[PDB]
Amino acid sequence: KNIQVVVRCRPFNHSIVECDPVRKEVSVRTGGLADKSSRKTYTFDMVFGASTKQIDVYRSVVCPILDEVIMGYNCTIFAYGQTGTGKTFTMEGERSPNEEYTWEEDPLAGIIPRTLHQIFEKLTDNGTEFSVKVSLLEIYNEELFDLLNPSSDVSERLQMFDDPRNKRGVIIKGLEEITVHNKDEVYQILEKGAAKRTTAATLMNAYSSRSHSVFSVTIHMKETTLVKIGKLNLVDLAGSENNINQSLLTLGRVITALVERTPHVPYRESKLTRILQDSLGGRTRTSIIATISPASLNLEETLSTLEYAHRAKNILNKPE
Amino acid sequence: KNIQVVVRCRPFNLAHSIVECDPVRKEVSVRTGGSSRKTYTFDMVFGASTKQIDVYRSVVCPILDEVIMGYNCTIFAYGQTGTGKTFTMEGERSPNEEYTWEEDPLAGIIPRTLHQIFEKLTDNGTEFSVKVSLLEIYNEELFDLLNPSSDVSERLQMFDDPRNKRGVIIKGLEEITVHNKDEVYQILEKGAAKRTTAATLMNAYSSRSHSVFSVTIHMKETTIDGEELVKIGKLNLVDLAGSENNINQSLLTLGRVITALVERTPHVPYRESKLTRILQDSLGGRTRTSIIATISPASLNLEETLSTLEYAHRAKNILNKPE
Ligand SMILES: CON(C)C(=O)N1N=C(c2cc(F)ccc2F)S[C@@]1(CCCN)c1ccccc1
Ligand SMILES: CON(C)C(=O)N1N=C(c2cc(F)ccc2F)S[C@@]1(CCCN)c1ccccc1
Ligand SMILES: Nc1ncnc2c1ncn2[C@@H]1O[C@H](COP(=O)(O)OP(=O)(O)O)[C@@H](O)[C@H]1O
Ligand SMILES: Nc1ncnc2c1ncn2[C@@H]1O[C@H](COP(=O)(O)OP(=O)(O)O)[C@@H](O)[C@H]1O
Ligand SMILES: [Mg+2]
Ligand SMILES: [Mg+2]
Repeated sequence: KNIQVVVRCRPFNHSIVECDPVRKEVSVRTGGLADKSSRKTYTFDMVFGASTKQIDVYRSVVCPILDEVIMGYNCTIFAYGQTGTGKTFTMEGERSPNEEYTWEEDPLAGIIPRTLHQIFEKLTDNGTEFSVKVSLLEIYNEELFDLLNPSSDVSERLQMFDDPRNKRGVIIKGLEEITVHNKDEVYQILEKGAAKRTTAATLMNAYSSRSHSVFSVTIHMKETTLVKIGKLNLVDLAGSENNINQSLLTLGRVITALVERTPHVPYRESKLTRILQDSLGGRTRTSIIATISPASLNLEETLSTLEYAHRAKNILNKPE
Repeated sequence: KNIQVVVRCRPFNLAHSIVECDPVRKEVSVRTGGSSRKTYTFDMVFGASTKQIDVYRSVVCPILDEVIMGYNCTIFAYGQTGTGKTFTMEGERSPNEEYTWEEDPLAGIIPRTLHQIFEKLTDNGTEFSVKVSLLEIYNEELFDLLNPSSDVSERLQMFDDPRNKRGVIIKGLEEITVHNKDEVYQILEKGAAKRTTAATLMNAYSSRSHSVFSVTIHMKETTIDGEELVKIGKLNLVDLAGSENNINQSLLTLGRVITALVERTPHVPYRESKLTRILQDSLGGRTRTSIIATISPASLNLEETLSTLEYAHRAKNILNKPE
């Protein structure tokens, strides 16, 4: 199964970006001043334009993937793109101003909170007893951080090792798995993460745009007609305008090596590609959401992102 | 009137305690050893079990009563990073969305203050407007953290006000109007969000910056005889930078000023930094001033807790002459 690549465009806070969902097409005014007429076009698996509310993203991109998680496959969603184009928005979201909605209902919620709420809804009183545990593992300067561990300072780095059993596997020493016992335990658990993020931003320069975040949901399920185990990793990558950059560089070379069928794929050259090894060229169903800004001020980065997302279409995975 | 100096001690985390606070004796005492200790006396002393409403009732309500009479006032939060300065002046949310913002027991001074201004001034005769500014000092550069237009990183300039002489004018600093109690939280949300950018753009912004949150209240009384009496009250809520920290110039200049004021030297170095120049009248001037020292109960912070208590204790001897 080829990696699916979705493009989403944010609204202005004179677009050079035109989206055609039905044609699955993105169009860019490249010539600006002299050449009003030239455009670049790329085709992707799906295309969402600037009026795409969150529920459109959740219904089309996530629900299908999460259903597959509920079967007991692995799945990953990456958000890729230039800083300020909506990666954190898409994977996490925001709160409607002035305490208008509860977190379960807020139309501005994104993938992570929308998922943890519906994991419980999809699986309650339908036979299956199940456990939900989450991890927030984050990479900065090729150093590993736990951002939901409650008895640790964020600044305590983790260690990573080869898993002897697996060969793509890594073991992270002391990565905390927090259990989510019910739907109304989520937001509380997300708030503890929110606060260490703030501490992390205080400890590390440009932490929010220079760090990679892997938010992982593990579901053990019991339905004797049978035990399934599905894992969904929610990856907020660092802005694609970037040791400080090593994971972002190596994600690049892995994707290249994979599609040009190059011999030695360098998963081991960076912690991000070691953790997410099975997501690039493995037994994981992987989706990439490329995010882009509609303003001519960002022409070169928008084009950089589209070229990157498009060359990633050709990676074959084998969800097993 | 001597400046009021209170010490508040935070509780531990989920991650030995060398701090014993005695409210009734208003004494905080710290184990220098472990047969050893140092003791200080303060105007008030709050222990790790002190709820926020106790801080607000004890420390702020008089201050605010005085603001409404038409005086200026400042409340400083001093202490080393991780002891509760931002806890004290802004607060936190009770977990799991349990209370609305107006009712949350974990709200701190600023949100509680903006709530009760409207409460205290409902139907009491006085007509009034509330405007707020969030001005911040970082690396001796000025920042507006509530201007809805303009990016955070757009720096402001400051000048001597020719009219006043302690005065400065800050060019392009925005005053946002709070028309009622239910416009507050929303306005703070814009603040909360520009803060997140600021931390992204500037190294350790949350601990190396000074934050001046100012509420000005224009008041109009009209007597039994028709005449209008106009009072103007201003409250500055100052979250100072961590006392363990050019990048340090305001924090360093505050120290020299406080020293200079308490050993009564003629030359106070107000204009050696933007913080002491902005807040010039709060140190040795006609402003009623309170300092809240924050300290940690852990032996691991022994050296800084002392440095803080010693710092706070010397500010007791600053005399102000309000209005
Ligand atoms: C109010 O405080 N909190 C905790 C939040 O607002 N959120 N929790 C999130 C979150 C935090 C993390 F640390 C890690 C991964 C995450 F998904 S998502 C987010 C949005 C904030 C992100 N900018 C949210 C939750 C629920 C509904 C709508 C938005
Ligand atoms: C995102 O939600 N918001 C906006 C908040 O939670 N708060 N607004 C704060 C705030 C932000 C500023 F930029 C400046 C001065 C301030 F006081 S106070 C605080 C929480 C403190 C840390 N933010 C709060 C509000 C209401 C009840 C209880 C606590
Ligand atoms: N699809 C969208 N709809 C509304 N606002 C958006 C959208 N995408 C991004 N934004 C806004 O743009 C700003 C940048 O979003 P952010 O998620 O921080 O980008 P990134 O994570 O790539 O740095 C935020 O204020 C966010 O509200
Ligand atoms: N009085 C208090 N009660 C409860 N928690 C506190 C208190 N003071 C500090 N904390 C906690 O300690 C940490 C440091 O708080 P903070 O105000 O950010 O410190 P500072 O701004 O002085 O560096 C936060 O987790 C906060 O919740
Ligand atoms: Mg982001
Ligand atoms: Mg702080």
